[PDB]
Amino acid sequence: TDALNVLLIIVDDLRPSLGCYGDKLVRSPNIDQLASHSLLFQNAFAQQAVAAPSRVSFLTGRRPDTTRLYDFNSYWRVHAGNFSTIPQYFKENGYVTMSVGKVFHPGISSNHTDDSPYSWSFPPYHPSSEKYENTKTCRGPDGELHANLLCPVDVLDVPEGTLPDKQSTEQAIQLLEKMKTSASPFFLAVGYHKPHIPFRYPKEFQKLYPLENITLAPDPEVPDGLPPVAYNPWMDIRQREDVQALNISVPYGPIPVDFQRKIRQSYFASVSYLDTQVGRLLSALDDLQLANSTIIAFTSDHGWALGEHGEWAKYSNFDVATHVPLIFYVPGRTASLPEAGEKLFPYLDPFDSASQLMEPGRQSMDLVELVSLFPTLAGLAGLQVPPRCPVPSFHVELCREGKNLLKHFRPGNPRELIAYSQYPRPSDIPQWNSDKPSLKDIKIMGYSIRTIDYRYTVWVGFNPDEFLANFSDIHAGELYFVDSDPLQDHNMYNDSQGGDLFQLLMP
Amino acid sequence: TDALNVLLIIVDDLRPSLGCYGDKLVRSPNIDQLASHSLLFQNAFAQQAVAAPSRVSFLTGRRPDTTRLYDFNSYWRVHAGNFSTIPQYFKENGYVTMSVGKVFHPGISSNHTDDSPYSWSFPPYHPSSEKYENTKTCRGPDGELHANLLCPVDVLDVPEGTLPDKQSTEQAIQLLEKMKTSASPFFLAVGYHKPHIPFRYPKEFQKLYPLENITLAPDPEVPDGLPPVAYNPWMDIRQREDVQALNISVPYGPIPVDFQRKIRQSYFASVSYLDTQVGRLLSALDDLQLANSTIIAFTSDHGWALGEHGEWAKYSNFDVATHVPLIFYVPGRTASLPEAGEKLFPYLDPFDSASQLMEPGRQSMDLVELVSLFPTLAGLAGLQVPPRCPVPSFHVELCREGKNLLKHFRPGNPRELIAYSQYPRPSDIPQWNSDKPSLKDIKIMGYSIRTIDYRYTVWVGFNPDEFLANFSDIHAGELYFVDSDPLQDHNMYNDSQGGDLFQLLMP
Ligand SMILES: *[C@@H]1O[C@H](CO[C@@H]2O[C@@H](C)[C@@H](O)[C@@H](O)[C@@H]2O)[C@@H](O[C@@H]2O[C@H](CO)[C@@H](O)[C@H](O)[C@H]2NC(C)=O)[C@H](O)[C@H]1NC(C)=O
Ligand SMILES: *[C@@H]1O[C@H](CO[C@@H]2O[C@@H](C)[C@@H](O)[C@@H](O)[C@@H]2O)[C@@H](O[C@@H]2O[C@H](CO)[C@@H](O)[C@H](O)[C@H]2NC(C)=O)[C@H](O)[C@H]1NC(C)=O
Ligand SMILES: *[C@@H]1O[C@H](CO[C@@H]2O[C@@H](C)[C@@H](O)[C@@H](O)[C@@H]2O)[C@@H](O[C@@H]2O[C@H](CO)[C@@H](O)[C@H](O)[C@H]2NC(C)=O)[C@H](O)[C@H]1NC(C)=O
Ligand SMILES: *[C@@H]1O[C@H](CO[C@@H]2O[C@@H](C)[C@@H](O)[C@@H](O)[C@@H]2O)[C@@H](O[C@@H]2O[C@H](CO)[C@@H](O)[C@H](O)[C@H]2NC(C)=O)[C@H](O)[C@H]1NC(C)=O
Ligand SMILES: *[C@@H]1O[C@H](CO[C@@H]2O[C@@H](C)[C@@H](O)[C@@H](O)[C@@H]2O)[C@@H](O[C@@H]2O[C@H](CO)[C@@H](O)[C@H](O)[C@H]2NC(C)=O)[C@H](O)[C@H]1NC(C)=O
Ligand SMILES: *[C@@H]1O[C@H](CO[C@@H]2O[C@@H](C)[C@@H](O)[C@@H](O)[C@@H]2O)[C@@H](O[C@@H]2O[C@H](CO)[C@@H](O)[C@H](O)[C@H]2NC(C)=O)[C@H](O)[C@H]1NC(C)=O
Ligand SMILES: *[C@@H]1O[C@H](CO)[C@@H](O[C@@H]2O[C@H](CO)[C@@H](O)[C@H](O)[C@H]2NC(C)=O)[C@H](O)[C@H]1NC(C)=O
Ligand SMILES: *[C@@H]1O[C@H](CO)[C@@H](O[C@@H]2O[C@H](CO)[C@@H](O)[C@H](O)[C@H]2NC(C)=O)[C@H](O)[C@H]1NC(C)=O
Ligand SMILES: *[C@@H]1O[C@H](CO)[C@@H](O[C@@H]2O[C@H](CO)[C@@H](O)[C@H](O)[C@H]2NC(C)=O)[C@H](O)[C@H]1NC(C)=O
Ligand SMILES: *[C@@H]1O[C@H](CO)[C@@H](O[C@@H]2O[C@H](CO)[C@@H](O)[C@H](O)[C@H]2NC(C)=O)[C@H](O)[C@H]1NC(C)=O
Ligand SMILES: *[C@@H]1O[C@H](CO)[C@@H](O)[C@H](O)[C@H]1NC(C)=O
Ligand SMILES: *[C@@H]1O[C@H](CO)[C@@H](O)[C@H](O)[C@H]1NC(C)=O
Ligand SMILES: *[C@@H]1O[C@H](CO)[C@@H](O)[C@H](O)[C@H]1NC(C)=O
Ligand SMILES: *[C@@H]1O[C@H](CO)[C@@H](O)[C@H](O)[C@H]1NC(C)=O
Ligand SMILES: [Ca+2]
Ligand SMILES: [Ca+2]
Ligand SMILES: [Cl-]
Ligand SMILES: [Cl-]
Ligand SMILES: [Cl-]
Ligand SMILES: [Cl-]
Ligand SMILES: [Cl-]
Ligand SMILES: [Cl-]
Repeated sequence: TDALNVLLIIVDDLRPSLGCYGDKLVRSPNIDQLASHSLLFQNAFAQQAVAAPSRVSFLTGRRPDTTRLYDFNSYWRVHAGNFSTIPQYFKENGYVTMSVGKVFHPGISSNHTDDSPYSWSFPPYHPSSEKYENTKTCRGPDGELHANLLCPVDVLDVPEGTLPDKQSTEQAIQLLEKMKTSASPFFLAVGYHKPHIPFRYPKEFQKLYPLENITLAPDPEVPDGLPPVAYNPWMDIRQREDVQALNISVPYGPIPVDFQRKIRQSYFASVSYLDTQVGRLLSALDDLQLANSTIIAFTSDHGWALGEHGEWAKYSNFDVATHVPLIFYVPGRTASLPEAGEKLFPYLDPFDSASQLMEPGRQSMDLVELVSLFPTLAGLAGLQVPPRCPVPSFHVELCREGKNLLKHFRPGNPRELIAYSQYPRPSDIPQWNSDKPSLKDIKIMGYSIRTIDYRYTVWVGFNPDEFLANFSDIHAGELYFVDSDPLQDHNMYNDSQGGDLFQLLMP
Repeated sequence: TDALNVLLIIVDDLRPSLGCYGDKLVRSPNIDQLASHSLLFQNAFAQQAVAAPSRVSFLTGRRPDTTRLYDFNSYWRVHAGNFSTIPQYFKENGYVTMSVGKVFHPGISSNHTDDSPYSWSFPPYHPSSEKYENTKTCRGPDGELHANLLCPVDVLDVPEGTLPDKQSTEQAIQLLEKMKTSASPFFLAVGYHKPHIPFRYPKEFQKLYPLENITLAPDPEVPDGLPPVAYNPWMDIRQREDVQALNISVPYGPIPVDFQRKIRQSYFASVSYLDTQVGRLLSALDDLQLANSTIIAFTSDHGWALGEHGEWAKYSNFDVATHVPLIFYVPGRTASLPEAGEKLFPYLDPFDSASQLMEPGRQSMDLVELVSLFPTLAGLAGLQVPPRCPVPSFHVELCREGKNLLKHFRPGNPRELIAYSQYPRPSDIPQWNSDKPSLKDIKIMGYSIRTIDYRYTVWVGFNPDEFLANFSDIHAGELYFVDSDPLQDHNMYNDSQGGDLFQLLMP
């Protein structure tokens, strides 16, 4: 009897545009193969659709209103409370805990040291080539180098001759090889960068998605019923040279159709590129015979809009921005243990037109939240599940605000039917800082309820000095029905009275 | 080590107009003395403010939408499911279970046998003199007999020379004396009739409340903001001779001021009369030395309006109609065990101007529901608490839809902050059957949420054939704030958006 290892894979800005989530266009064979042996959650949502707030949230197991982190300019241990993290908890239980890539958000939100010395057994590894993502590293048709958003590259024509996710994969494999020697179990967090912007990927992956076979989003127009307060102006992508040359109006655009399809091409190519890296990582896990002793959690910190509602990027409460993939492989529970010389995660080449997305593994339609990642991994690994947090929990160091999802591997509280998301705004009209408002400039907080049936959102007055929401100062509301309006194009909040919330509360 | 006895006292139509609930006018010294040794719940509410629906609810531990009993014309075991009752459960655990007075509602709702043979050890006792309550038994100033609503009587001038609650008290005492012999513990349910109409009580109690020192209700007018659908026309009291002679308009009245004060006099007198009966019962319990081995639960099936909002009687979702008293005496837990020859419930005479309401015993402001009576008594008595019901539970015989209140004797689910009530209507405009609509005539169901902060009610379309509420067909709504509008005179539903419900759902 031993304790199970944990491989936590985090992808930056990855929406569930994956074969195992019903996407019949994107080629993600390696991730789909992971799902075939795993429990896949169809309705998992981040608590805020932006990096640091989401990562600090699900790494401490607390919600944004407990971390009080809505931008990226505060360290929770000083700002809110001495909250323990997932890797800190495993390390305190005899694990060797290791970080590769973007797990914590860099900077002050992790005290510039990836939350040292609490979380990790040694100073994390961050790939060097990431610092060239936003340099003049994209060679164009006429031979010059540019800082482009769409950046298919020959690896032999970029600085250091590599890409950050290839480095992370390589380093993760070496650490896996090392841990096969150690007597201690490992908790390995690998944080991949793509498909986060810019879309810098080996140019060969672009051939998987010719533009002729690329369509726009189903709902590229800005909906009439979308209140301006809920719109994010996607300002960061406007700074890239190729985007800047199109002279796209602020804040509503639209992006020219031809470039919209090019964005979707490069995003899809980056996903398939990401998928091969995951393939290499999981394949090495198989070769090392760790598949029967290692939990594998695969998820993302938030989604990314690709033209839906005339929106791009995250910074939103729409499903496209909050819906994330969430897959859990548990040796001998989500699948039969691998027998003699059996391989569960053999590398699959997206350039091979074969098979049929494999079969969908276990699936769950329950509404779940990233803030449940902490208790789930602690339970799946055989450790003590931290207790439920009181309200408030600024003074508690080890507790969880999310539910454990272990029951899903074999009394109806209404909150178990809800995935919560939120996002701040500095004003009602989209302006320069509406994507990523700093704490002092937040004046509105949009709180959103997502059920199997609808998304209910209210944009309410917010006081950043007292961290106080005023649910009597509702600036605007949104109500989208999954059955009739899955794309969320027809806001029904004005025609509503609140009977949907009453119904949810009524036993 | 032994099991504790249970004395469950139920009062028909008793609102918390009691000294131990802050009423500085009504004299209820014996009940207040029970409270001084008990845990008193300040915010307990029935699930529907009318007899059979409420009694079948809290006796089976299920809600009205599980019993599907909204009138008094169906037996749950045939109509909904083979639901077990509190006394049935105790009897199955070696208790002698006994019923005196109105515990179950008589008629088909209890199969005309008080739910025989499941609930009781022998056919219950019902006082004979109750059948004279609605006869010409009230002697008037000119010497004739009338069927009056206000019925102060000399006991020597009524049929059989007694009153139903005196008989019940006497019979309960005899059963207590008998059980002091038995080796088995007892579960004794005593159901008192007054202050249910008519107000027939020993006329001496009328002297405790001279009319000069009687005021009207604080809010005797019908509020402008009260939707007609939520108004009950109080038709039953209009049939009494003294009421009929005033020629009170239907359905809004008002009742003449002088008669309003007379109603309140007779109600208060009936409460003090009830209190002495409780005094006799509890005093006999003390004399028999059962105070250290007997749980005592005191409550009511619902309230009664005394002019608030121009309303009278129950059939309502207002606090006055749904708020009930709820007191739990637990030997050695809510108070120190009685030592040698100590008496905890000595009879107190309301005609003695002495003391000062005693001291308030333990108190709890948590919002609780009568449907929690089943699990609480089962726990307090040392028995296994039935499990929480699934949804739906028509097929389950033993389970509870309410929470156990044992924690109150030494994760925040929003439903633990709510007491639920409801009431049906046959139409929006008050009509002949708006007080007590029969199932087939129900077209609207008013669902109400009560928190520490507000009461939120929606009157929605209801289909009695499918037992289906349509929360998209809201006929009207109500929102009353406890802090600013404790009397519930200023409906704020039209100025509201639903942010109060959202706030309750948001962790
Ligand atoms: C913040 O907490 C860390 C570690 O918390 C540990 O785990 C918690 C679940 C709880 O059990 C704590 O009591 C644990 O200490 C603190 O780091 C410890 O600091 C003490 C002295 O300050 C030191 O002796 C320990 O070795 C440290 N342990 C670790 C794992 O680093 C830290 O001090 C806390 N910070 C504040 C400001 O309270
Ligand atoms: C947050 O980090 C600071 C600084 O971390 C130090 O410097 C980094 C570059 C890196 O090398 C870390 O490993 C270092 O610990 C912490 O402030 C330092 O705390 C130590 C106490 O161990 C003290 O000796 C130093 O003087 C401090 N440095 C400064 C500039 O004040 C700080 O404690 C960390 N916050 C928390 C909550 O742990
Ligand atoms: C929380 O909000 C309430 C309500 O906000 C008001 O109504 C909104 C629709 C919008 O018009 C706001 O600008 C309004 O202020 C605030 O209640 C107001 O309080 C002020 C000052 O006390 C008073 O002058 C107004 O009359 C109040 N309005 C109402 C409708 O009650 C309340 O002040 C806010 N609380 C905090 C702490 O900011
Ligand atoms: C309705 O239930 C009664 C009693 O239910 C009992 O308690 C429940 C918690 C559960 O444990 C049941 O299995 C128990 O029986 C049934 O009454 C019993 O009926 C059987 C034969 O029908 C008889 O042998 C038992 O002695 C009866 N027990 C009692 C206490 O009366 C009754 O049959 C059920 N009715 C229907 C229609 O299902
Ligand atoms: C509901 O009650 C009826 C009738 O109860 C009988 O008659 C009463 C006056 C009283 O004396 C009760 O104790 C009697 O049991 C039940 O119908 C009877 O069921 C018995 C089976 O025990 C059968 O022999 C009789 O013929 C039935 N009588 C009639 C008129 O049909 C009925 O079973 C009870 N319902 C439930 C769910 O228990
Ligand atoms: C449940 O209620 C909806 C909504 O009720 C409608 O709106 C109310 C304000 C009131 O005006 C009602 O009379 C309305 O019917 C019902 O939806 C309606 O369904 C009918 C028939 O399918 C259709 O003709 C209407 O256009 C619908 N109206 C809306 C606003 O959607 C629904 O039918 C009810 N469900 C059941 C089972 O009765
Ligand atoms: C929902 O209703 C609100 C208000 O009822 C609408 O916002 C109003 O828009 C008008 C212009 O048409 C302005 O003059 C008002 O000042 C606005 N009201 C407030 C409170 O700001 C909103 O446009 C409606 N939305 C939809 C989709 O119909
Ligand atoms: C997981 O599977 C591998 C290979 O299938 C197992 O490898 C064995 O490991 C033990 C010690 O861990 C060695 O003594 C054996 O020689 C290895 N090979 C075989 C064929 O057993 C590994 O033990 C498995 N892990 C667990 C926890 O059962
Ligand atoms: C709350 O609003 C509703 C509707 O907005 C009011 O009901 C309306 O009353 C008018 C008469 O003033 C009728 O002509 C309408 O037909 C009613 N509407 C509906 C949907 O029936 C209601 O009176 C308002 N209540 C308060 C207290 O202001
Ligand atoms: C409750 O108190 C009474 C009197 O204070 C106790 O009465 C005793 O009962 C036992 C058997 O039940 C007799 O043997 C004694 O003679 C009785 N008198 C005394 C003074 O003990 C009674 O036992 C108490 N009940 C419990 C459960 O402790
Ligand atoms: C688009 O897909 C179809 C279906 O396989 C394929 O035949 C066609 O060649 C694709 N388009 C291009 C430009 O390759
Ligand atoms: C961009 O467009 C605006 C008007 O839409 C025009 O005034 C401006 O000169 C344009 N800029 C460039 C660089 O084309
Ligand atoms: C009303 O109460 C006061 C206060 O005790 C008392 O003095 C007065 O006599 C009472 N009224 C009547 C009519 O007795
Ligand atoms: C009752 O009052 C109505 C008018 O308010 C009148 O028509 C009727 O005759 C009165 N009935 C009696 C019995 O006084
Ligand atoms: Ca991100
Ligand atoms: Ca009653
Ligand atoms: Cl990194
Ligand atoms: Cl170029
Ligand atoms: Cl596409
Ligand atoms: Cl009776
Ligand atoms: Cl007379
Ligand atoms: Cl009064």
